[PDB]
Amino acid sequence: IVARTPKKKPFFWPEQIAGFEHMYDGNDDYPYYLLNRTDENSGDLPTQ
Amino acid sequence: IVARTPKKKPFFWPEQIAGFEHMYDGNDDYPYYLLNRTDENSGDLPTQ
Amino acid sequence: MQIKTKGDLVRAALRKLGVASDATLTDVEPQSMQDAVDDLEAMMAEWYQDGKGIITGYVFSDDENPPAEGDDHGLRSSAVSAVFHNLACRIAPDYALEATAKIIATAKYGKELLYKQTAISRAKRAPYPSRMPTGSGNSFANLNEWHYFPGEQ
Amino acid sequence: MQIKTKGDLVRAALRKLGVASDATLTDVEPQSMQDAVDDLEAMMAEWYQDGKGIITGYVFSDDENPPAEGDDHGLRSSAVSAVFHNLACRIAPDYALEATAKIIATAKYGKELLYKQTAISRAKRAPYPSRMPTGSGNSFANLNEWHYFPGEQ
Amino acid sequence: MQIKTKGDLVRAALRKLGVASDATLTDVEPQSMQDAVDDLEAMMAEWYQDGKGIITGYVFSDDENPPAEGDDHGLRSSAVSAVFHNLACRIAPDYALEATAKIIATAKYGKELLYKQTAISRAKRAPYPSRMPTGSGNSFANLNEWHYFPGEQ
Amino acid sequence: MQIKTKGDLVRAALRKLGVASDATLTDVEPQSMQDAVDDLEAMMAEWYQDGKGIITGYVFSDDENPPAEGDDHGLRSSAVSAVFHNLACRIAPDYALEATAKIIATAKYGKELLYKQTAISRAKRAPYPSRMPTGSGNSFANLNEWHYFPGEQ
Amino acid sequence: ADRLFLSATTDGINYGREQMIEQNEPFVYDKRVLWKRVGRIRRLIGFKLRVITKSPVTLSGCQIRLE
Repeated sequence: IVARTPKKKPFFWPEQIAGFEHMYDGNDDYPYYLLNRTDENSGDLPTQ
Repeated sequence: IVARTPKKKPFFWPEQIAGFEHMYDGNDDYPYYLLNRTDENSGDLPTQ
Repeated sequence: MQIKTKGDLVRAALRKLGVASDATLTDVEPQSMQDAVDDLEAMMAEWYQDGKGIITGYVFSDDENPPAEGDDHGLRSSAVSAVFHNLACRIAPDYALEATAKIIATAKYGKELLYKQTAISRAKRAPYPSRMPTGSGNSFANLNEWHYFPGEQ
Repeated sequence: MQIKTKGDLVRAALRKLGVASDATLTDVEPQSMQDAVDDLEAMMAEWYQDGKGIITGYVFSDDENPPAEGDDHGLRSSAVSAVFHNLACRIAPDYALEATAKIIATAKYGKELLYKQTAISRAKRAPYPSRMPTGSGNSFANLNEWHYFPGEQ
Repeated sequence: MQIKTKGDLVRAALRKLGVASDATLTDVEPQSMQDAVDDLEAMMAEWYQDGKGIITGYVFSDDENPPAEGDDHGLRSSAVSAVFHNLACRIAPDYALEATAKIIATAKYGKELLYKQTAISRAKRAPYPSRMPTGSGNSFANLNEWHYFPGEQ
Repeated sequence: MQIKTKGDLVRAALRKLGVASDATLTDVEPQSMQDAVDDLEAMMAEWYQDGKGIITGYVFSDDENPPAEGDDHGLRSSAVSAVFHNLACRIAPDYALEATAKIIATAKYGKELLYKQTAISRAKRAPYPSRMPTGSGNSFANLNEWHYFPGEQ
Repeated sequence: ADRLFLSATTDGINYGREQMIEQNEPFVYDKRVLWKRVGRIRRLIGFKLRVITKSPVTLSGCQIRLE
């Protein structure tokens, strides 16, 4: 159970982090995390 | 787990902090944190 | 910027409202221009309330020059898009027209953009209180008998 | 790119609004084009905020050259799809029209993409505070009498 | 794929919108084709963002070839069903038509599957920090005086 | 299965929409059939995503044989009821029709049943990590000096 | 395949550009004659339907989508 169980990591949509993909790898060089908001067809569905 | 895990930092939209970007780096020079409110197309979506 | 004169601001506001433009064949009547420029001067006083308000480059006419429409305004190139939008939002009550939601949103954005820089510049931290010692690590103000902070004075 | 000039931006906005294009029987009078390009210049001046706001390749006309429609704009190819959409959204109150929801969504997406790169580039972390010692593990800055961090300065 | 040319994309988008097809007896007018291909090129510029954005096989015309309608596009077979659906969604405001909800859902699906592979490929984990010791179990990097990880460099 | 060819799929979709069938007095012109089969090919190439998406027996036309409508498809008998339902759902925007809710539900069910078997077959568990000892109970891999698991490699 | 010229007036005296649309084909019995975009009208508008042919011309019913 200790060995083969997956660890704890967030569940992201592929487009909630469309950009900013080098911020969530753990480099610890930025003061905050960023998430984009708007969409082309739908208005503003992605959320925090 | 201790080493490679990302630290704890807030989730911001790129335009909730359109300006005021030198306030969140940790300089500790301003008495409060600021967030802009209005948007050109949407009414007042950015929040506190 | 081609919007140097106050008359240009009035004409832009009227065109945005749809009252008098070239996209609509109507033409501007002088008394409408006079009323709009008077209202514009009134509105831009309530914003810079003697300095303690929104600070923007603007010259208030002393009325020494009788025609106040032709004289220049000191508005910086960024505040123009806010001033005439707010003017157009304000004028519509004069007629029975109501400003469109897009104009209202643009006026909100313009005013916020106008005040954000002053808000950043005016956010200053107060000095140390009077009864706060300076620790033994300074080693110079401590040797100069100036042990405590001066205060807010 | 076929949208090299500012007049191309204005005509693209007008086509998107449906007012006039190349295949339409009636066309818009040049003074309205002048008003639209003036509005474009004002809107672009409001986003820049003089270096602090949205940064994109854009050259403001000089006035020594008479026609501001003809001169080219330094917009990169990616910003075009946002700039004329926003221009078309802003021109709608000039006429009696109202922009379709698709145009509003496209303008939102375009502005977000305009500012995302600058937001990434401006997210920097401040240096160490002045009263922060450097530990005994550096072994070189510790031996050069420089025990404490310099400061934000 | 029989949709090799950009004109095929334009005709497919127009047929989806119901403007010009053979299920309706109307025919494509050339200026509509030119406007739609310009819109296609502008929209595909924004998505790419010079790489930082969606990466799909696409060749941007340098305009050395005068007619951009006839030249080929490098789109892979999977992205075709998304590109012209998005193009048909964007063209509708040019006329007074509005896209059907099915077209919007198909465009959403197409863009999601356009970006999913790049999202998978770009999810990489950062290396060990600079001040991370390598344990005594490595037994080779420990004997090579290589005690600590290089860092992110 | 009597739905062997791609043209059979197109005709089944058209019958399901009610546009044209065998018992109708007006029929569809062949160019619309060509457009529909091209649309079917595009849709089916977006579900496959090059072996990484929905996997079903299907052969793409090589374009060497002129008519892609006449040649056979490798769809198994179970996937037919999903493919032409989805094709009919996608075709309706081409005309002025809108797909009935029953067709939408059937397409949803068909796609779910299409992907469930591959979802079962692709749910595999990763091997043991690199730094995992094999306990003293194996008694053979422990005696072969192979104490630790090899790794994902 | 004879063509048709149409134009619009804003003042009701002089006409604008002439657009060429084919309105007849020698042996096609079913076809549509239409123009997809006419654009904004500022105050008033009126149309014209010049045709130059040596074959019978029949036109019946002009409809425009006003908005």
